[PDB]
Amino acid sequence: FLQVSIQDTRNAVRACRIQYHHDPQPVGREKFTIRPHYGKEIPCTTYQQTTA
Amino acid sequence: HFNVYKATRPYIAYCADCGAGHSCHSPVAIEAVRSEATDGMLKIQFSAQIGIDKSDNHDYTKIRYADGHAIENAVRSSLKVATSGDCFVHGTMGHFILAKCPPGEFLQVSIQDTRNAVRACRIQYHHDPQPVGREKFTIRPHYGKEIPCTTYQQTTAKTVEEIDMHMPPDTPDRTLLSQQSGNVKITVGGKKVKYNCTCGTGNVGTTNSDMTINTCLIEQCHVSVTDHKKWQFNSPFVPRADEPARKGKVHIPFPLDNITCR
Amino acid sequence: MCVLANATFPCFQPPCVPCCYENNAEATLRMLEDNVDRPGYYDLLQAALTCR
Amino acid sequence: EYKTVVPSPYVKCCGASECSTKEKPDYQCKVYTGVYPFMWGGAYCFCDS
Amino acid sequence: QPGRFGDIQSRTVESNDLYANTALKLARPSPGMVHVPYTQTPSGFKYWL
Ligand SMILES: *[C@@H]1O[C@H](CO)[C@@H](O[C@@H]2O[C@H](CO)[C@@H](O[C@@H]3O[C@H](CO)[C@@H](O)[C@H](O)[C@@H]3O)[C@H](O)[C@H]2NC(C)=O)[C@H](O)[C@H]1NC(C)=O
Ligand SMILES: *[C@@H]1O[C@H](CO)[C@@H](O[C@@H]2O[C@H](CO)[C@@H](O[C@@H]3O[C@H](CO)[C@@H](O)[C@H](O)[C@@H]3O)[C@H](O)[C@H]2NC(C)=O)[C@H](O)[C@H]1NC(C)=O
Repeated sequence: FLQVSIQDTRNAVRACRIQYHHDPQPVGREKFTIRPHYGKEIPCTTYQQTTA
Repeated sequence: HFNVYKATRPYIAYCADCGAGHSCHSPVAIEAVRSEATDGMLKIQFSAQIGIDKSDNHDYTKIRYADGHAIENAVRSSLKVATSGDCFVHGTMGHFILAKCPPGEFLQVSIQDTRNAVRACRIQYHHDPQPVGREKFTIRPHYGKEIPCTTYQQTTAKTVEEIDMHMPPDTPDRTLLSQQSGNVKITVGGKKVKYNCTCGTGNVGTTNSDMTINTCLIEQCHVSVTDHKKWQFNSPFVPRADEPARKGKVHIPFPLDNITCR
Repeated sequence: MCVLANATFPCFQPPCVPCCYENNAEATLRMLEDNVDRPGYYDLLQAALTCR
Repeated sequence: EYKTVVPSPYVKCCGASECSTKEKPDYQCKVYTGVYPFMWGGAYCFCDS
Repeated sequence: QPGRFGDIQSRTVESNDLYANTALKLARPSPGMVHVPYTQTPSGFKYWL
């Protein structure tokens, strides 16, 4: 699942919780967790911060 | 007393990802993690030694951490070590930490900067402790047996252990070159810098004062701080200065010793 | 049983007593680095960085 | 259980170094060419290649 | 043999001589980096456990 919340004007929490099955798998042939300091450079895709 | 940590400094190493998936040189880089204790207590190793303030005095509140060839200090609070869950810090001295963590597939260590900015570093580590005995219980009961085990102790007496320290290399820095008009200035402040500018005749050597070359731009001049007054560490992420090495020794805290479990 | 160039003094009583580090940090460090292989290194370390 | 020891690298600026053999268990040593390392403040070894 | 029981052997607990065969192999560092890459077959004792 996941939930989003932030304090109100009265400093009260306002949250909404939605069911969502999240299970990412990195690009390649290995199911690693954290990028190493020695490896290859396999192309991927991601969202960018630009607002153009 | 003895205070071995007055000849040792924190250093800036390379961290694979700094908590956001990006890589940058952080002062809290994680070196090897030791987990040869039966009860399941880890021994992480910082690159910023904690428990000694900037002025080389013992302190339970300040921690020394390097920041651009200049040492600052940060409050011992906000030192959070975590995994898939959240860990409990047991001991602390110098570079080393003691912790007991829930099972997970990584761990990060992080503590606030001077400007209250988090500095983090996470390493991939498959943690899955198993209690001694024939039952995979989670927490100790109020009635059971007494089975011997081993754990890390809090004492920092003689331990018969080694860490190799070596003299830090010359750190390159380009923020000291000030090109005004056909001339350069080299900043000072206690750092005796080395330079090598191939503009005309010989312009190599060290200095302790501002200089001008007056000949060429900064595209050839270089600065390398040659701080040579304290051992740092023998780490694979930091280069070496002499071909046959120099090396040194300093004991590690928290030796392994026998206790009993329930 | 430590050695300093041509000194050959006992490690328990270094010739820099007292405050070997404060008087000269670099000299103390280079003296210590030359006795890593000696069995009496730790006594020299205990004596070099101890002064009140 | 064993414990691998990795001493700090010796990056030689504007020159070259030769491999030296030693009597250590499972010792390994090699020399690479064309390195241009980087540090936080900048990149040393003024020579490019 | 590497990776199995007895990859490293010592004649006695205090004996100085050591025999190690764990397929330690060095690799070329990535451009613009200082890390000394290496690869090594995991411990045979921890596997035998
Ligand atoms: C300061 O920086 C300059 C930048 O050039 C360094 O000059 C370089 O010095 C090396 C070593 O003497 C030269 O390598 C030599 O190359 C010749 C081939 O020309 C070769 O036959 C020699 O055996 C040697 O390998 C290098 O060429 C030279 N750079 C240039 C552009 O010629 C200088 O060494 C630096 N000084 C200090 C104190 O760091
Ligand atoms: C937890 O306790 C066990 C048992 O007391 C420790 O194992 C024992 O450790 C001692 C260390 O003095 C060993 O003694 C040695 O014996 C050899 C035999 O020749 C002698 O030459 C040495 O000088 C030394 O005295 C002993 O063999 C060993 N095993 C036993 C008693 O079965 C263990 O070390 C303890 N865990 C720690 C301290 O972390």
